[PDB]
Amino acid sequence: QLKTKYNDQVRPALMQQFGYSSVMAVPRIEKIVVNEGLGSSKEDSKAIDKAAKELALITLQKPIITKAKKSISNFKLRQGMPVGIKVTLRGERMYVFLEKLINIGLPRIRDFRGINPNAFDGRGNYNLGIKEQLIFPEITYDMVDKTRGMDITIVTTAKTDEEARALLQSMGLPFRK
Amino acid sequence: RRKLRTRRKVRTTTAASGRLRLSVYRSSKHIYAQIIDDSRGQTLAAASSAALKSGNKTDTAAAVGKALAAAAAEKGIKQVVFDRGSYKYHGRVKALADAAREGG
Amino acid sequence: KRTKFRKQFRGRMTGDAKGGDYVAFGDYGLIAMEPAWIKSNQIEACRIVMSRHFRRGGKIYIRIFPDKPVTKKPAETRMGKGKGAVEYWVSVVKPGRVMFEVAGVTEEQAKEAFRLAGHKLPIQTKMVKREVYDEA
Amino acid sequence: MELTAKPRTPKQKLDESMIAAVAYNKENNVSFALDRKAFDRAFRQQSTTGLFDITVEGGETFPALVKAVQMDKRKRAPIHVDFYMVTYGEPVEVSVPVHTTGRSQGEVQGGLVDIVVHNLQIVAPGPRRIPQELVVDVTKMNIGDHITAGDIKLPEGCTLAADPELTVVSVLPPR
Amino acid sequence: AHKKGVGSSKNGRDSNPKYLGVKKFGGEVVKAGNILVRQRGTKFKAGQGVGMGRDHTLFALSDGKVVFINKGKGARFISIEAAQ
RNA sequence: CACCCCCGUGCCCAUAGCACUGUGGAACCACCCCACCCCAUGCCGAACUGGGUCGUGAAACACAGCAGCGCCAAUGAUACUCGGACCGCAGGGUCCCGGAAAAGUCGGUCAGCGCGGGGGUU
RNA sequence: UCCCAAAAUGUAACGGAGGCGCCCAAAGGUCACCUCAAGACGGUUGGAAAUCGUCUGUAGAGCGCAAAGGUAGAAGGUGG
Ligand SMILES: [Mg+2]
Ligand SMILES: [Mg+2]
Ligand SMILES: [Mg+2]
Ligand SMILES: [Mg+2]
Repeated sequence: QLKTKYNDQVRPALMQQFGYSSVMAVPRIEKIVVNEGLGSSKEDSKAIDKAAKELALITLQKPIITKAKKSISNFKLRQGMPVGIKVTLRGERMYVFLEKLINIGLPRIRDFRGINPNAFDGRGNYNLGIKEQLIFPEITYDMVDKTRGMDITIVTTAKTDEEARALLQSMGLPFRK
Repeated sequence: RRKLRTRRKVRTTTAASGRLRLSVYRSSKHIYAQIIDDSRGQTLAAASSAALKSGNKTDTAAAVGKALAAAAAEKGIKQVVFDRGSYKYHGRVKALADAAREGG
Repeated sequence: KRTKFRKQFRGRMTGDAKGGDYVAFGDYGLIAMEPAWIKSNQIEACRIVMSRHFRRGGKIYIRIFPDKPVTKKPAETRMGKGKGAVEYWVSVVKPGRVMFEVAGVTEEQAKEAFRLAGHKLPIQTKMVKREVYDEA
Repeated sequence: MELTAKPRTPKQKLDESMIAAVAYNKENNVSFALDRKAFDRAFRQQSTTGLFDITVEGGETFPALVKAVQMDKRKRAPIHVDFYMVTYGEPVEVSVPVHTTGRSQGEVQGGLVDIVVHNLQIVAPGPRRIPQELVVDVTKMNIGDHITAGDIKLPEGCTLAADPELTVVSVLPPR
Repeated sequence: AHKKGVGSSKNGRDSNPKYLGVKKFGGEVVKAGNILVRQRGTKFKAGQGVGMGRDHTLFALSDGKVVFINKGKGARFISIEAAQ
């Protein structure tokens, strides 16, 4: 259930593409997340439930309601009010969910076509802007509530995006060529 | 990060005290259960686990604590103070602790 | 002219120049030689006159902005407190200071663009030229 | 410039037309006091990019450079001067004025060219051969032509301390 | 009544009696109890042998000689280098 | 203080800080590994924490170079002023006598000083 | 509480500005731990800010209200 090819396909193939004075120094995958900034436009002390319950059955983890920065800008804004959600993955659960995505997530996406190239976190880290959650190997409309979306963060010791991109894809990743 | 050791260290009073402080570098498995006197940047006793360990390093825990309390004795010390660090008074450290907190 | 926003009032005191360079923004400049209050309408009276003389170029620098509110008599009385936040705005000038300095136009075609401007000033000035090299 | 005295007390000069400078480098920062008139006629030309003869009373010619002059306000007259003795192969950094030549193609056109920065400073001058001026092309310049440091031809060697893309002269529009 | 404000805005009456400062300067033979410094924030921090009132004040715990220490500003300290 | 370096803890607390560059590994450090439960992250043993290699030195760290930036910062002359003595209707200003800046310039430096434990000089 | 007040304190005016007549079972005692504003790049209803993420970051934020001093080795932010 992964990691060998992780090192292998990546690490080796890397030096066998790169030249790392170490095995440690090679870019890796620190953590994958899921921000659930719902509400605000939808004040549903009801829908908040849709989130976690779900997010949790899709990442296998209880997330945090990343409440309002206490920001109360002109428009609908206020003190610290539940608005979004944080769900940090790293390692096992990271990889366990991760693989799903690389296998069933995107692959199982009607209208799917791959993923934009253009470097993101020039910090060698990738950013993943997801949407319609109607492409999950765990999401069910015939046992849910309404229907939403979500964003997932790619964290990697990837120094440069050069090395990032590589790793990124080696472990598995769709690029729209 | 460094807030923690400075929080503990600071709260740990210096001269107003009179007492002595006992450090500990148990972040690694190379502790030092050091003992220093207020003013003069002088370490009196001290009982790490450097001279071997017989395999124990998280294990030699109380060995060094007991190796220390015992130590001071050959200086005769009644009052001391636990200037631990980031280390949140748990196990490996409570070792040197209880250990010395009686070995003396 | 009049500042854009601020506190609202002030006071009064004096002592020789402090931040009035010399050459900068041009070759020719006009310098004030006496402690005074320069009315904002006394600057326009200067700029505007200077413009006319210059059929183009605008190389006129007015570097003495009105950072000051003065007050006045609501008519007479004296039994009330602070008065007239709005009489007018002035810009305390001190000797050696540089209010004006044209640019591009002939000496003479400048020794006149000032002369005039002088005639509407409460203080005596004198035109300066170059050799101004302190900080830059 | 035969400066002769050099004491903390200037009564003997303040009344008698005599400026009062100081010179140095890192060795000797000899107290000083030169003559009004002379310096007065002097610095005009060589300005700060001109080393001159400093034979102090007794005769000891020395090489320096006009570093910083602080004159009286109210009275255009100068009061104090700093002479930073020349060097041999490296002084520090110097202030060199920008100049124009030949009518610009913006002048007759309809506007006037403006010199955003009169005197310009470049990194490392070069003692013995330090540009006592700096003529620059302007002609080309039309209605909005800005010239910078990355342009001005330098005198074989000299490097520009002033940031490149910094406009030294532009031809300002009309009115 | 009417239809305006209560009191005329833009006034100037009143201010406050106020105090603060330094009660005991450097070299003064302080004493047990003596107050040496009244301040608002932590202008001077309770050095060695000085207590610290709830109002950031400072006082002596024992007797001895008043002592001042200014480390590049920001942090100040009053101490007591007793004679005895 | 035999020579060195390493780890911990001080004084000092930017002329002891940054950055850019190079050096170090299996003594020490760290990363790294697993971690059901001790104890734990309002989700994540990331951090706290428990049990330990290998591998690495890449990162973090230590050290060393460097001064491009920081920080330090003269002298000279000036601002200002205690004291004395004058001017101008006034705004303001002056002489003699001491004190004497700030900014900038010269130049200065990338510390220095302790205690203790460890491991080396095959 | 600021300024006036003339670098100790104090010091007037129908001088210049502004707040109080409360509030908090916890916004307290103590014991643990975290640390800010903000910009930039990259990311979903979003698209101006705001949520997530990654760099910079004497703190340019915060501190129940008015201001001042003060403060991150916390008086800033959670829990027993
Ligand atoms: Mg400075
Ligand atoms: Mg005197
Ligand atoms: Mg006097
Ligand atoms: Mg004098």
